[PDB]
Amino acid sequence: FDNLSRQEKAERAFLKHLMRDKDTFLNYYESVDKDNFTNQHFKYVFEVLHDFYAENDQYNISDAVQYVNSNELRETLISLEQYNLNDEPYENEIDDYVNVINEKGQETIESLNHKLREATRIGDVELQKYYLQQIVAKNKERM
Repeated sequence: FDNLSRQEKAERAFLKHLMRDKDTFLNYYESVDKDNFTNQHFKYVFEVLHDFYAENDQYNISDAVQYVNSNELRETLISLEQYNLNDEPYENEIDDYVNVINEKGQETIESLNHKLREATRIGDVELQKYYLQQIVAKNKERM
């Protein structure tokens, strides 16, 4: 079964995050399932990025471009880089990323409320989202 899931779309999209912030590489690497979730995509990303991590660590387009014969999910990655975080709010990154991967639980439509409110709970427009949290109230009222 080729089960390239939406969670991998989150992998792919998370990598659009500015590659300066290699801490984010290591953070996403260890926060995720190294055991089962390790994708060939993830293997290649981890491996190359770790190689630079070992000496001088900034990963570029150029690297994936050297890969333009090979690992063409690298083209997909380049395609993500071509896609702009300009037209996207940065909440498309961490919020959606967490939401997509963590929705893969027992989280139903309303349980999505819990996590949305919880992710934003870091110091978001939560006055607005307090109202959203009324919707979240329905979620926690599911029981």
